[PDB]
Amino acid sequence: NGPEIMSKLAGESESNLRKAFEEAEKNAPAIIFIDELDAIAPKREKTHGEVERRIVSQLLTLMDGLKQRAHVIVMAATNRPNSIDPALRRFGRFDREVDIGIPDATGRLEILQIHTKNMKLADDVDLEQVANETHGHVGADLAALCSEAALQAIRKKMDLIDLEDETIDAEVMNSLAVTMDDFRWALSQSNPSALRETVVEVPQVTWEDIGGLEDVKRELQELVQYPVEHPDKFLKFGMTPSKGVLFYGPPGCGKTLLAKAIANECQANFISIKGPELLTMWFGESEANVREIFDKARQAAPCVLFFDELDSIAKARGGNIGDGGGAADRVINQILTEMDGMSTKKNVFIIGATNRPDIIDPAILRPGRLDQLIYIPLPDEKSRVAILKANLRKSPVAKDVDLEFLAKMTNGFSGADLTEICQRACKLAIRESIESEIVPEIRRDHFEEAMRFARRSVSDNDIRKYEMFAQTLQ
Amino acid sequence: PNRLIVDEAINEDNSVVSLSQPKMDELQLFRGDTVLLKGKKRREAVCIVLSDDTCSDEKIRMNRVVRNNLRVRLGDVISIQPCPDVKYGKRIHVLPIDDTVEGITGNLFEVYLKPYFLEAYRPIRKGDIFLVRGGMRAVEFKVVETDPSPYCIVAPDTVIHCEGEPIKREDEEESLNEVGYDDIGGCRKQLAQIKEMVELPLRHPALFKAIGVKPPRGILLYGPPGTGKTLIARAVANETGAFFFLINGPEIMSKLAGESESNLRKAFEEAEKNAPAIIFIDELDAIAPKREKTHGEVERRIVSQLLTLMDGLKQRAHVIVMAATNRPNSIDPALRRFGRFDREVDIGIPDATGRLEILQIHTKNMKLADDVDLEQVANETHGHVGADLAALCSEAALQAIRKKMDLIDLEDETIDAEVMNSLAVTMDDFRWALSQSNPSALRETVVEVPQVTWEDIGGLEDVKRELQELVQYPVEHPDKFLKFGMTPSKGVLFYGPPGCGKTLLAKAIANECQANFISIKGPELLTMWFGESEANVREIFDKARQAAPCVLFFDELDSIAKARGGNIGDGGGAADRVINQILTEMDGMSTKKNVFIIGATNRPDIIDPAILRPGRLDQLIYIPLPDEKSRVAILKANLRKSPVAKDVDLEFLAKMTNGFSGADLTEICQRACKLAIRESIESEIVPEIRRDHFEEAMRFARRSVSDNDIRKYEMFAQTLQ
Amino acid sequence: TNEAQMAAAAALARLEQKQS
Ligand SMILES: Nc1ncnc2c1ncn2[C@@H]1O[C@H](COP(=O)(O)OP(=O)(O)O)[C@@H](O)[C@H]1O
Ligand SMILES: Nc1ncnc2c1ncn2[C@@H]1O[C@H](COP(=O)(O)OP(=O)(O)O)[C@@H](O)[C@H]1O
Ligand SMILES: Nc1ncnc2c1ncn2[C@@H]1O[C@H](COP(=O)(O)OP(=O)(O)O)[C@@H](O)[C@H]1O
Repeated sequence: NGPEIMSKLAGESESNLRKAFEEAEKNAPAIIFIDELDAIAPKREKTHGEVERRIVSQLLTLMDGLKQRAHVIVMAATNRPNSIDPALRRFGRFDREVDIGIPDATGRLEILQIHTKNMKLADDVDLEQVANETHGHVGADLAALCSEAALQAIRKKMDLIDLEDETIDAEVMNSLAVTMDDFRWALSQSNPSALRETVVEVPQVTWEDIGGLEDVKRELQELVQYPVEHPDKFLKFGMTPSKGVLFYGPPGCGKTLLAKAIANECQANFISIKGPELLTMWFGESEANVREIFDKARQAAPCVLFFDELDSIAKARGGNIGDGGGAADRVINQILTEMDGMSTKKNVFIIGATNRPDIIDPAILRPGRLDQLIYIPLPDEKSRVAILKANLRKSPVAKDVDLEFLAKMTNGFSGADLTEICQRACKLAIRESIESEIVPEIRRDHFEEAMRFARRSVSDNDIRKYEMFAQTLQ
Repeated sequence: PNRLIVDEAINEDNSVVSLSQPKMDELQLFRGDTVLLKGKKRREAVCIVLSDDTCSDEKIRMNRVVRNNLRVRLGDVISIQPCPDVKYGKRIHVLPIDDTVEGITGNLFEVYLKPYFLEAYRPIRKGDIFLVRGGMRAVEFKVVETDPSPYCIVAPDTVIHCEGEPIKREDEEESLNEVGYDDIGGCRKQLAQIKEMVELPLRHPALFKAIGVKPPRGILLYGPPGTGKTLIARAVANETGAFFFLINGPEIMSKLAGESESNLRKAFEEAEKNAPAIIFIDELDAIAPKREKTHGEVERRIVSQLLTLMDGLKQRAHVIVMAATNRPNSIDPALRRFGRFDREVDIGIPDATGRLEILQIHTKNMKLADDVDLEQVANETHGHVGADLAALCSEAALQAIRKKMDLIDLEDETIDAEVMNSLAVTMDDFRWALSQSNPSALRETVVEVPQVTWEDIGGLEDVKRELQELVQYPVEHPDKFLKFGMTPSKGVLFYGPPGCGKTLLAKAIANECQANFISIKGPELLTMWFGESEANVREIFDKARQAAPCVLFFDELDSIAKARGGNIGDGGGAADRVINQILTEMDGMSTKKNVFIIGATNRPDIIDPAILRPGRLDQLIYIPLPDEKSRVAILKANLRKSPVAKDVDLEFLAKMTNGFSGADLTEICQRACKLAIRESIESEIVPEIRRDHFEEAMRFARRSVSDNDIRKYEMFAQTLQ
Repeated sequence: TNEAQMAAAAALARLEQKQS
């Protein structure tokens, strides 16, 4: 590990590193694990000391010596593949890389189950519920979470039994159950170490969660699955598979869910880039970070890289009128460059979404980029019913609630607007339930009252704007 | 039987122990009865049991003096029994401790023991230690001989004797002037959090080494200098009995290459040999600063050496390393990774209540005059930390001392106890010291529970209820939100005319919820925009998480949109640098951190619509100009503390001020006060604010919100339907 | 007994002075 080698004096750090390789050879087959590699051999441009420069060169020569040190494999751990001397990653040496990433909701449940194997849990403990709440945690944080929950349970009993001796009674610990209240307390004390890290995971959104859009669902399967499920037909007919599709249409119609649902069915990692991230790069003149986004997509492949609010910068530049320049800007140009350098053989599919297609840099729509365009309209009557059922799928809706009549009334509503009705009715049911303790279901009265405030967010002036664009594309 | 846990006391009185009423009936004793407490090494203490409404049913609350007499520590268990046959004594012989009476001479009985014993009816047992404060000294005494035995109550006719040499302190008896938990004023929440983390593995080491659950190994305390980071570390070690080893940056960095690394390693070896032990590293940023900020071989090596020593704590059982820094991000990020320093506590700056507690602590030995009001001082000492309040008390003491010493002219090697004992520090000496003191945390972020309550806000009855639903229900009734599949709102935006109470609403709900209030004002959002330092938004939202539960209030949310031209604007759109970072942080924030975001704007028509989407400030509340019944309530609230004459007709004023905002009604209240002050001052060259003062104030006060601006808000509210 | 009752009145009075 870095600290062990770097804490030594000049002439001792290089010697100890050499000895480690000699010991592994004598005991071959052997694995040498170098943790905190960035502390031993950081990028050369970031250091000028003689000790740091020598230890970089010494590690490089020891790695090259592995041509003779048969059956010795050297593994290393770093935070970023570009924090270390690029020489280490050249043919030979450290020429294989694996991206461990951050556990997803399923992995977090598995980690919680592992670090509770020895713990007696009460019947009210639900580790899946915990795994869903522990957003941004890594395994080290879930291990600390289980430890803190255990200690809270221990304190509650130990202060009551008052048994102080040299050893612990096995029966006392064996009958100690950790309740959900102790996990909830530990969750309040835990502080995730990866809260601001990029989240890359297979989305839990499935096609059953999206109302309507039956034809788009089929089209996306043809765009995303066929090039890899039936590659021999594309070669046979000389077809060049599309690299991505742009969604356009009114806001709140399911553009994001479509990208997630196809990523889920394909079991591909979903990478979400939101408007504020594209604006952050534009505002701070840090568009170079686009290269790391597309490189992450390659690392996580197969994956779907979704660029939401693709017009966020065009709007920030004035949108309807704009400024003194043209459609091109700093961030989109880096997106265009990375797409041109990306091969379809990496199984990375690019999806965009915009609420204002009339101000998207036309370059993104040329062959080789987001050449396919799908219109996502406001849901029709049969779709709005499906949307209400999907949004209420987990709610205790009373049998007296007529969702077909509601769909008829909400003629001009988007899917997001139907959700506001669903959540507003839920809020009303909660308020009444809480008051009854100072109710078992969401009653028709709650949905009827919700309709007093819910409104369509998409006006007819904006609907025509989308129709005119769609008509241009045939 | 009758075995209760030893807890902390609120009453400092050395002869009083607090027990909850149900234990008075189980022990069959009456309120104020005399009981014995059974401690360790066949020792006991006699005290009077009183009841209160704060003691836990299963705990006994006793101060440091009683615990030391019993040779017990917080968290232990002692037995309590009544002793109704206690009688009075006639003779008590008390001698001072050699280690506490130094440099001071005089009649110890008249100064210390007489006011302590006389008519106090204290129980005393042979061998008891007790502390008497006065004359700016803390002098402890031991009782060596009494006529009755083993204990008695001192009567008004009991004679107190004191002859012989001072008593040499026993090696197993700690001085009562050592740092303990009762020396810490504010930041009680942080002290409790730390105690939970450290007291269990230090008091019960057999628990952790016998189970698969590992203890915390490293706790990083952070906050401005002078906030008690070292004071806590010392109090913890002294209260639990763990061996305390002190490290500080200057001591390690002043050494040569090969000596600094060796001395740091030795510190860990010494703690292990004396385990359980606490290693406190002050000025950690001076030892292991962020690597990107240093390139020297000595600084790089000492970072690596500390990291390896912290990792060695897997074998160094029962050793906890605490560190103090100014900022959690000033040090090598490696230190904060799993293990090492993976627990953090934000000490912060004491609030008005904590500052009063600190002033009371650092005046325990001081004789204060009847005109001294430490609560008034605590309210004036904005921006001060405990180190500054300690200096404030010292400066006030010295000013009082100089005034008397220059008059009595007594110069000798020792000081007369009577001279100091009769020296009272007046409010003028504290006010003088306040003018000389200079707060060290004047520009630091202020995070505290607001003193604004609902009684301070006139009108808006429906908004008050709405905030309770938005802020309290998601955490008081979480099972209903899960049951109905509801996603709690993350925040609300207030919009409406200026001066209608938008800020008070955010403070009042934070107060009722007992949550920390963080105020971000227009100039701060503009500073980040103008200086292209919008990255500082991440630190604001991270502070909200650190201080949770809290309410993070963004006032003047349109300040940048207006700075960009407002009504016309510039060549861009609604988005800007600072609001974009706010949007990013909100999206990454979970409702499980109990952080509620509130915004306020006077120009909702120019707020970036992104902030109003689900997941952001999706709720919108309109705060109108107050109506007639509200304006009366506003006048009464603003005048709540003013000596308003009975002839002032506040309902009549409310009828006239039809178009006034709450801020405009305040100008009337303050303008009338100014007029009353002017007349009062002139009368000395008046006892109340007269109708004439309010009538004259009405000659200048005008509505600040015109009808053109009222419609602007109504049209927006209509757009929201 | 009565000496404990006299201590009771004195302890209660000092507690009220500290709480007020
Ligand atoms: N077709 C649909 N089926 C089900 N829910 C929908 C649909 N369209 C919109 N919604 C609801 O609207 C919300 C926003 O949808 P999203 O696709 O995120 O909008 P956008 O793509 O404009 O950001 C979702 O949470 C979803 O509940
Ligand atoms: N919360 C507090 N309560 C009481 N005294 C305090 C508090 N915070 C600071 N002080 C006082 O201020 C001083 C703080 O100095 P110290 O603990 O050495 O801090 P530092 O680590 O910054 O050197 C001490 O005299 C201490 O008694
Ligand atoms: N409803 C109200 N009740 C009592 N005082 C009010 C009310 N509205 C405004 N005020 C007075 O106006 C002043 C400014 O209020 P504030 O909420 O700070 O304005 P803003 O939110 O526009 O900054 C406060 O000091 C308060 O005394």
